[PDB]
Amino acid sequence: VVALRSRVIATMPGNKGMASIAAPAGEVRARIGDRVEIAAVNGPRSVVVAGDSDELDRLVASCTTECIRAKRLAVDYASHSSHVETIRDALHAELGEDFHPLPGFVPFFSTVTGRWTQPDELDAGYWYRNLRRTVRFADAVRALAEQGYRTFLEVSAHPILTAAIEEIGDGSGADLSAIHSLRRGDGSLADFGEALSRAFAAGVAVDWESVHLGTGARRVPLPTYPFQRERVWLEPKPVARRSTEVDEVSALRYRIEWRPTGAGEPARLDGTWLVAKYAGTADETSTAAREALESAGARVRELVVDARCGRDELAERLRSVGEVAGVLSLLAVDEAEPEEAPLALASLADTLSLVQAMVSAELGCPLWTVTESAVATGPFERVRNAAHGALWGVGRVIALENPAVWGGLVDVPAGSVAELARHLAAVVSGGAG
Amino acid sequence: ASPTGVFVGLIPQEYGPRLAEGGEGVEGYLMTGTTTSVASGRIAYTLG
Amino acid sequence: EVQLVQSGGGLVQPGRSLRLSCTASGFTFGDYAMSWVRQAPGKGLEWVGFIRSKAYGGTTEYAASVKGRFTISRDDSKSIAYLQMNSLKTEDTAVYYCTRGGTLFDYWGQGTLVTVSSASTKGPSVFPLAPSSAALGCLVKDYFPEPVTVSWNSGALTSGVHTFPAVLQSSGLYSLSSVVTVPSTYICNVNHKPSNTKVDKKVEP
Repeated sequence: VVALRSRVIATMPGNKGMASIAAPAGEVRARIGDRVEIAAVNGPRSVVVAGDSDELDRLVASCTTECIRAKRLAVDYASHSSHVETIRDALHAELGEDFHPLPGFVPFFSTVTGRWTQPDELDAGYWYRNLRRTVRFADAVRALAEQGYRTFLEVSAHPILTAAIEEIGDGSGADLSAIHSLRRGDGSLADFGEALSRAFAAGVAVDWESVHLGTGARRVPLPTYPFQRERVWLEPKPVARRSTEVDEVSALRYRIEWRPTGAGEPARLDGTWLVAKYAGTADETSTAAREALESAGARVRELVVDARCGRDELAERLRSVGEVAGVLSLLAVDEAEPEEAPLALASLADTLSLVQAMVSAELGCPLWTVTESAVATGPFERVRNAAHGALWGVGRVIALENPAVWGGLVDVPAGSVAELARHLAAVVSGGAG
Repeated sequence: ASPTGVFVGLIPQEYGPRLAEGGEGVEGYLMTGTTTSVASGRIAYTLG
Repeated sequence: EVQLVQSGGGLVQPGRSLRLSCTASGFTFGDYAMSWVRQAPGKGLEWVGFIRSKAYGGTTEYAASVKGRFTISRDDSKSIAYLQMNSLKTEDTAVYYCTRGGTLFDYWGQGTLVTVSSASTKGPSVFPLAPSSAALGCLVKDYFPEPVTVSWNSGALTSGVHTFPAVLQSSGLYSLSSVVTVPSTYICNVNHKPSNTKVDKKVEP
């Protein structure tokens, strides 16, 4: 069909040609004239035109000033018109002598009718009607959308019509997909694979069990689906007799339930972060905290503070180093209560002196106090030292005096320093609050 | 001590007091009561 | 699995030499005694012959109809059974099978359609069947060989369509008479594949 059609049609050139523009059907159907007619609406903003020479070329020139698809077809010829209708033998029946019309099968889509129809003038006189009537391709694309069709694959070597299939959805509420065909200039399997990819992306069902048969590939362990987890927990109605224990009075006591919070948002720190502590014993706590402190972006500086060494000593030391982005008080780690007095805890005094030294050092950086099971998120053990919570006590007050100087407290388990390395960098720099 | 399967089909439902709060006399047996698990093993235990 | 896959059918004129190969994969070829059972189109099976196992002597027993004409062989190192069909006549148009047992036919293979006809490849002589006053049909007389396929309304009507199995004349040609039954103006397109001659038929009383 195509060979004989093209063969005979090779004589009409010199009289009429073809053009394909993406102008809206309104203006061109208004300004067409002198043996010029629209060969195929391929969208509300796309119309192929079949008109005589010296006016079809001027149609392209007008659309170049309309800043719209304007290409003089080098394959220009006669179709959808009368210059080809006269051949009621070669261009009407000789092309297709044998034909076997198919039944329902998978719904195809004819256009010269504007709807899905499989007549006997498809296998036989479809070209009779093609070189006679228009194509009304847009009407059939609307019918495709009406019959549930949205991804359009352009069987070609360059997008000219999927480009126009996207002006189908530039004014239609059913915005439809139009996988970008191999670009003008693309002719290799690298670009075909890039198309198969965007076909899958757009929604085209790809039988991937066909692309990988000649490859002789193997299946290897890959990560499973990352379920994006909500917190869908149903708290029971009769929890311990639907109350704390035995019934309820009109008054209501509050309680502290440590809720799993964020470890903070890790920001690359700067300046220095002082690991302020004692010097009595060697501390693996320091080596574990610092390994994520200079890796936090700052540098690590020790500040050996002694029991009531002075409300000022730490101040001039902090001024000696210079600007600090915050300090890590590791003086309240693995430290017994002096059995003389719980509130005479060596650390509490040094924490207070350090706080007021930063206040007097005009440094303005948030102080963090690492404590060793001073408190507990959950009763799984016994509070290692009730005196240590004293710091926590005054800690909850320090922020109400100096929000800039007080960062907070970071409780860590008794003995283990892994939690420091795992979280301190994010915790001290955390925007969680 | 004979090979004799017991295949009971039940539904969890809710019988006693919520195990978290336990009970007064039914404290260690509340679990052994509200479990379709032992609703086939209890039978295979009594008969052997 | 055992699979006795065959090969070697085709079209010849009476008095030719044709080869029938039986590829045996799945069993020890040398233990069984392969046999070749003929089934002329649409009648009962007739046993052509069988070669004994190499360990059973290898004596080949043939029919009375094909003694002195056909000879059967076997090879283990190449693991193929042979029906060597020499001096064929019109009777050999048939679906020859290869079973894996002289007295106990087993796998049977698939079915090698061998045809011995004196005809040549010509398209159909599509002759319509006008209704009496009813059903509407159309002949396909004088075509050769089989394949053949006939639709109605070009594969649109499938209910009531009866494509009568083909028929051999004494001239070596074939004749299908495909007929639909529906009260009415219908079309029948016959496509003789070997010659690619698609003829179409419009019928009225």
